[PDB]
Amino acid sequence: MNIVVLISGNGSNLQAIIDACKTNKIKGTVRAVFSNKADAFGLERARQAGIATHTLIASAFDSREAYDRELIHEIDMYAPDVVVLAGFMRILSPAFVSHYAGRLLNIHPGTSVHFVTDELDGGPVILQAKVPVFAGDSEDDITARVQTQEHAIYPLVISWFADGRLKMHENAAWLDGQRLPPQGYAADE
Amino acid sequence: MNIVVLISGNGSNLQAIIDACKTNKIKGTVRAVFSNKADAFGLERARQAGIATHTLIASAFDSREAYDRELIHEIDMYAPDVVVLAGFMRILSPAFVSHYAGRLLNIHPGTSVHFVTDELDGGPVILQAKVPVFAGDSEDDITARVQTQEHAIYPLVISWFADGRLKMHENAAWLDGQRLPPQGYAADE
Repeated sequence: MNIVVLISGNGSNLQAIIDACKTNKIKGTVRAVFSNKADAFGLERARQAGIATHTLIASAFDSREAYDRELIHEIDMYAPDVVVLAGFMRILSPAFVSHYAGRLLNIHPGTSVHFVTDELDGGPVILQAKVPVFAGDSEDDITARVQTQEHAIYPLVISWFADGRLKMHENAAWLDGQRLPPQGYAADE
Repeated sequence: MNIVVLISGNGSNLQAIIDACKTNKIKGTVRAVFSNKADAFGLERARQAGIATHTLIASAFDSREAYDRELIHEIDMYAPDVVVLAGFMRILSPAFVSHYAGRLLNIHPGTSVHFVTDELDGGPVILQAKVPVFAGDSEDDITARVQTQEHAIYPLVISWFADGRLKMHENAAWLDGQRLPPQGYAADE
């Protein structure tokens, strides 16, 4: 329950998380969407789904500290159990990253989903998904195929988080009771 | 000059103001657009035109005291010279109105725009326009003749304000020094 999702531009990964709560695939509601850009079509998707958005573009702010003091304020209003970055595109800061520790998540390409931390590595990866270099590469495909894996795996890890079976304990990810190791994935032991 | 418009729906009014300031008839700028409602199309108008949306849903707040304290907080970062309500369906507090004093404008469907001075939507009217109903109009045919006056009258009145020509000294709307009559109008006679 209590998912808040940060985003910039178009929102394909967010679509995937609104339909997965909608259909009860993740036990939680996405209680608000934020973007550091107006234009962000992912906003149009949040309002079609009828969820509260908040574009906070900087330049409206005097400093970066000012802006993140504020983004943390409008985010914590919604009492978030998870804060999921899903295309957000802003250089995160020691205070943001520290504020949401163990409830902050991100997705990066090739495609994988990790806990965001201060560790030099970016923080523990939770779930990875490799896509073939296999020949029917109707070039657009390159990314478009990673995208499909993104829409598949981010809802699945957010869902484990909600059901209380993904914890981050001591800069290590922990699925269903035991430690994930550097690349992690499924049925536990 | 720094405008923020508060909305709850289609936003065609938001749009006349965005257009009027774009084509310079208002000497000002729409810094942000706020909303009590998650799905209000006028939010889409604000995104196509580049303006930062912000939407606070009453049910995310526990006390109405809290909603208003938050909505004022978030309007103030934009530092508004005039905050214009355009379709905002919310019952306002004294504290919200007290706070935006003679900077808060409101419009109504017969058309009369006015200074909101009191938590039961009272204040000095600045300008009135009456529309003709003819033999055979439909309720739509009327409502749109009305909509078109709001789009012609609300901007013009924000022009006079964002030009110093309009001010409000003790529940009295004054344009150029002269206290306006209770029906508004703008010149004399």
